[PDB]
Order: sequence, then structure tokens, then C-alpha cells
Amino acid sequence: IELKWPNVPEQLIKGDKFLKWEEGSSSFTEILLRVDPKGYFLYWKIEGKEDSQLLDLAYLRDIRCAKYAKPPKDKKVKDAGTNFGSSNIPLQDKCVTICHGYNYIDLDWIHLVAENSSVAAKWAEEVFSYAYNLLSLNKNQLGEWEKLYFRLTTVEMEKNKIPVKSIQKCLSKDKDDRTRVAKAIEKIGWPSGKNDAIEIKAFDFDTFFKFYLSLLERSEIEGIFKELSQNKGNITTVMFRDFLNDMQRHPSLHKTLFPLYTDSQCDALINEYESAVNKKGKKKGQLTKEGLLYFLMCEENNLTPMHRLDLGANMKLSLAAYYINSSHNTYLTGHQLTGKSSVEIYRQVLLTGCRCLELDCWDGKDGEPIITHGFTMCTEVQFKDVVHAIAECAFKVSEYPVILSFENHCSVPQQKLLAQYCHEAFGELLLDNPIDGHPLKPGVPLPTPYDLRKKILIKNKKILAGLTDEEKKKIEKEKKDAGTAAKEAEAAEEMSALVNYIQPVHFTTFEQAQKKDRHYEMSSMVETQALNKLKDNPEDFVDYNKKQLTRIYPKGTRVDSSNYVPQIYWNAGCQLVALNFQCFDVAMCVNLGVFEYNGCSGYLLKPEFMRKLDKRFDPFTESTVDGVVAGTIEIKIISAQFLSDKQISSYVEVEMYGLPTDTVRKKFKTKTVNNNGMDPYYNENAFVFKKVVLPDLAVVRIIVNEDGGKFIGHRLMPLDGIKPGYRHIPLRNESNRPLGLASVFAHIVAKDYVSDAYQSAQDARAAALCAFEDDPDAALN
Ligand SMILES: [Ca+2]
Repeated sequence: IELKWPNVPEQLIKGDKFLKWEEGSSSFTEILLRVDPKGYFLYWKIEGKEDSQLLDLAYLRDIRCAKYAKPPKDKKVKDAGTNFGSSNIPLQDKCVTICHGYNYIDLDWIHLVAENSSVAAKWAEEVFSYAYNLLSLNKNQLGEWEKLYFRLTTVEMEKNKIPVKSIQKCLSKDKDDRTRVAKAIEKIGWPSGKNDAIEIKAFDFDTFFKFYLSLLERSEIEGIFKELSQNKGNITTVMFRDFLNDMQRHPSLHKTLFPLYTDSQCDALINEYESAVNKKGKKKGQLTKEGLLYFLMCEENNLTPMHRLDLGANMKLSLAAYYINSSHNTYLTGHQLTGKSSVEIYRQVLLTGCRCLELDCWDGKDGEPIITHGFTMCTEVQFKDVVHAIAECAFKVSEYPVILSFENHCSVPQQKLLAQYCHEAFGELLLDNPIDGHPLKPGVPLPTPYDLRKKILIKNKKILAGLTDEEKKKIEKEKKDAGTAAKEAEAAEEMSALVNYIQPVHFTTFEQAQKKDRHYEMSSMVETQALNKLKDNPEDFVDYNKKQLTRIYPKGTRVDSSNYVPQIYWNAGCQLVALNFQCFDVAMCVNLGVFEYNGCSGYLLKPEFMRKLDKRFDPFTESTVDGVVAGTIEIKIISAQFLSDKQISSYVEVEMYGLPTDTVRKKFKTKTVNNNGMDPYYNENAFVFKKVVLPDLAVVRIIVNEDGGKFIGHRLMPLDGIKPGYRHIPLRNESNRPLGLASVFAHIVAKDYVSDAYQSAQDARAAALCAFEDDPDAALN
């Protein structure tokens, strides 16, 4: 597993000097910029003053330097920066721009100037790597608690002392919950007062964990401990092995690829855990209550299967074998018709890992091409600027190929500039000719993502009478739902010559595509088109997608930039299922959580039975698929930790997305706990997903909400490689960045299913598609 934890060099911990300025301002400030040893926060002291400002790197979006940073325009700021550090180097080259945001749409900015270009570059490289470090982004609750510990030990610390009010501000805003913190501190034996500070020397992380035990009443652990220990007192080495090997492990998981824990191994771990927790009383091969609870919070119990999280999938199959992360009308930050168009958005969407972007290209009124949603009140941006942005961020987070979907409406003259600008901005990254071994001829499979790393492919145009009347009308409806994409400019040679493996063609019939046998010909279908084909011949659609690429996009009537649940189209094997990244609904939340895995590359390999040429498959099946083994899943939502700093009322919800017959929404919801943002104890009877026809396509999602139905957090767990047992589940926001301490504690059952044992073809299928709606019972009408 090639993933590593952050490694912050002494230079950054000790810190470097910068000047900080703000846009639309005459003045500035010199600061000492710093990172904590674990690499979780940027922090600096605003001079001769109280405290330290902080940026939580979990929400850092990008840090940039040199040519990609924003230099100051105000005269007297410019002056400062030139004479700051070394006067040799041009100001541009000392500049560092940081953008952050709890979500990637509403951003905040930080502008800085360093002493030379190396410092700039170093912070730029280092900080980024910390923010996008996957292990840090998937750390278990003990990790987040440590994160808090490091905040208090570096940022909040004043003269080697940790103020109590800082410990309070971090954990609560409510008065009673703050007094809970007070009393908890007192139990430990620390100073308890509003105005006290704890000496650093007394403030070790192990006692800071006893603080956790004192603060929260994790009553769950009593019964868990009694289950495993029974009347035998403490959990022996042998008991704990069986616990790890039976309950905490999937019965299907391959014994030799994933070897069982051993007596000797468990001994080592019990020792680690009892050292953190017991010290004075630790015994060789004996695990106490607090030892066990520690484990359940520690990295070894992390729900994330590192093997699936790492970039470990086979990258060496045809492109058509992959689910590819896709964006629709990338340029829009908001509403479809009144919304703003952005250059920045292209950066952000790429930085999430997204691989397929869209560029609606329109003729600009001064000779220079623009991007916008044509004939609407949306704003316009410059095409030249957009492609330079694309090139900048195309391969920061993923080495694997980007596909640019072009809606071309330009004049022949302006199209020559599109082409030229692509060459200018992309230089060597632009794939303007096929590669060896994959000529554009019939029978030849597409290249592999591995073959096409650090390349950018262009999807532009290159240079059915006889129907029934209801078909004609169904087609007219498709065409208008296509919006502006329905009619495009004809291709100019200078543009057509850049297209190769991704040639969009006007899809006709399925039999047509396999007779032509042209793996490089693809089809971009508006959702209305897709649903038609999907309902008519679903199996044929699955087979089509084994060799060729299907892109799917939102119908025009979704003016709010609403999204469909992508599992509808992934079920058919559609690779480029494009979404509106500016809208954080269920669909988008699901998308971002799914594409985290596989080193967050934007690529996920389809399940095997979907790539096998000879095998027929019906995504609308309700009985089991031959070869593929069905499963049962049981989720028992027990409690939550640190949902909020205020005393909220919350409930938890659990949904599943995948095949129609496996998709469940608005069915499972816990009792509501009132007035407790800290340790609400739901204790809900398990939620059973009895028959999961096809787990490899299925994901499960835990959602936590405030009483009024306001979003608090969520977590996504694909069934392919899910870990059962008691697990801590740290919640994430909608952009799939962590909330931090906010977590859920659940018991998971994952195993193989074992049993005891009209309507029109497409009416039945259309009915199945309601499972995906936000209101499955009512939408079924
Ligand atoms: Ca469009």
C-alpha cells in the first residue's frame, strides 16, 4: 500500500516569515507561518497580539505559487513584497495564494508573500500534499481527537500552557455542555476554572484520552465488553483474536490474501492499548474496558479498507471498463439560466478528482471565444483563460487522463482559436494523435487509463427515416431536453484533428453500433434519451458499454442544476455519468464519496461480470445474478459523538443505492435524541437490508440530520470491501471533507445471503426507477 501519512519538515514546524495582505486594501502584516507536526493546521501569530489565527487544512482547497498565484495590484503592497526577503527575484515568484472553503463553491482566500521562490514553492508543495493526504482524510476518531490535541498543543498554547477556555471553545458553545467540560477536566485532576491554563508537561495525550473517557458517557462499551468478556473478567488474548477474526471481519474475505490475526499479534496490540490506558495496572495479554474502547477508536479499527482506498485497481484495461468521474456544464457555479460562470470552478472540480469536464463554447463578440450557457442570462468567461486553468489543475490530484467535452457553437475562424489555445495551454498534455497499439480502426479496443496518464483528450465532433409516430414524438422530447447541445456548429478541420478516441456520434440503434464495431465512436446522451434506451433494451445497453463509452447529462428542465442519482446509469455500465458539481444534493454527495476510493483518481473499475463480453446482464433483475453472490447487510445505529457545539436534537438515517431492487431511501430513520450535541445515544434496533442482489454495485450511506431535517453530516461505505463489526464512523460534509470529531458508532453485519424460499416490460422498469426518487412512495404514482 503506497499511501503514507503526512511528514512535516522541521522548517515548517519552526516556521517561515511571510507578509499577508488582503484584496481591496492599502496595508498588510508580517507573520510567522507554521504547520503542526502532524500536518493538520496552518497557524500564525498576528503580531504583538493575543492569538494565533488558524486554517483547518481539512477545508483547504488549493495552495498556489509563482505564475499561478495572485500578485498584489495596490501600489504600496507591491513595494513591500519587492523589498521583502531578497530583492533579486520578481514579486510574482515570491507569491503564495491559498484558497479554502467548507465546500468548494463558496471560497475564502489568503494572500501571502515569501522571502524567495524556494520557500514559496516548498510551502506550496508541502501544504497541498497535507490537505489532500488520504490517510489524514480518513483517520478514525482517535486520530481526530489527536488532531484536537495538536490544535491545543500548538495553536492555543500560550507560554507552554493550554488555557481551559480554549479546551472549552473547541468542544462547545452551549453553557451546560461547557460545564460538562469543566467537571470532566476536574475528574482528571487538571485546573477547572474559567481562567486556568494546564502546564504542557502535565498535558500528555494519554491523559488527554482519559479526559475523553471522563467527558463522554460511552455506555455502549459496557455491553460490548460484557459480550466478549462474559463472566471471565477481562478480555484475554484469545477472546480478542476471535473478536478481530470473526466479528470484525467479512466471512467472505480471503484467508491467505488477508491473513487472520494471530495470538502473538494480539498480544502486541493489547500491550499498546493497555499502555495508553492502564500503565500502573496493565497485565500481559489482558484487555480492559478502556483498552477495548481505545481500539475501537484507533487506526486499526478504521472502517476504510486501505487496499480499496489506495490506487490499487487494475488500470490496464480498455477505457470502457471504468466508471469515470464526470462534470456537467462545469463552468456554472449556480442556477442554470441566471447563474454565474467561473474560471475558478474548473480548477476546483479537477481538484476533487473529476476527470470529465464540459466546455460550452460560444462565439465571443470581439474575436475571442467564450464559455457560457448560450441564450441565457448566465455570465460569460474567456475560453483562453479556462484552458490554462484546466492545464494548471488537471493532474494535481490524479495522474489519469482528463476528457474535455466540447459543445461547439463557434464560427470557423473562432474555432481555429479554440484549437490554437488548446495547443498553447496544454502543450504536451494534449493527445492530438492516437497512440501506438491503438489505431482508429474497427475491432481495436480503446487504450487503457494507464497508457493515457497525464494526457487530455478532446471530445468534439469530427468531420433515421422509417419510424412510428410515438417514436418521433419521444425523439422530439429528447432533442429539446438536450437544450443547447441539440444543435452544434459543424467541425473545423483544426478542431476535428484533435479528436481521436472520443468521437461523439449521433447514436441511432444498438444493433447499429456493434455492426460498425468502432470502439472509438461514443455517444453523449441527455438523460431523457438514456432512460428510453435503458427501459427498451437494458441488456443491449450493458453490452454496448463493454466496448464503447456512454456519457449521460441532466435534462434542460433541471433549471436548479438538480442531479439524478448516478447509480441509475452506472447500473447499465455508463462510464461518464456527468453531474452538476455546484449542487450538493444526494446525487452529488454520493458521487464524491464513491470517487474518493482508488487513490481518488477519478477512475473506478467496473465489476467483472460487467466487462465480460460473453455474459448477458439485466440491471432490472430482481432475482440473483449467476456467478455473483448476493448479500445481507445489517446496520445498527448506536450513538454519535460531537455532532455539534450547540445542544442540538438529532436523528440518523441509513440509505442504500445500487440496482433498483437494492436501492432503499426514506425507509430507515432512528428515534430522535433531543438536546444533546455531544453524546446522543440512539440505541436503535438494527436496520436490515435482507437481500442485496448485487453488492458490488451497491453503496450504503449513513446520514445524520438535525431535527428540522437540516443536514449535519454523512458517510459513504461501498459494499465492495466493507468492514463489519463495531466501527467508528467519522462524518463528512457534502463535499466529502471531514467534519472532524463528529462521528457515529454503529454495528455492521456483512455476509452472504442464504434463503428458505402483470404489467408492461418498460412500465415495470419505470416503476423500479422510483426507488431512486427523494420520495419513493409518492413519486411511485
Ligand atoms: Ca451543456
